[PDB]
Amino acid sequence: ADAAPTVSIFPPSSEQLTSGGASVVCFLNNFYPKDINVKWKIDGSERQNGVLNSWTDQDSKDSTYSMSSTLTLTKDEYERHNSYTCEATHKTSTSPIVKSFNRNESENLYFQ
Repeated sequence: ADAAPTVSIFPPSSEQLTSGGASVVCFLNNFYPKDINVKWKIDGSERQNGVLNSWTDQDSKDSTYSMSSTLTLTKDEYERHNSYTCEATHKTSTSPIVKSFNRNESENLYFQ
């Protein structure tokens, strides 16, 4: 059934940094089927083509789809970007839903 996802943004935390990795993950609600495109932007600048994506795990019991989009980025590369953006475009909504936020201020994950 025609349904639009939600606007969520979750940048890479220090948890994954421990391994040396850092990728932003987006959140999508019960929306149309696999039919949908997703993109990432840094401070309003689209990153180099090559973002990590999940597989079509869509099912019939849910009659919907929603996977987490991981942005291919290194740990030390997390210091070059502070504002993440998750753009999504489906059939239910032609307009690309882009959600941006400042983690440098919001996200803490810092201690003494």
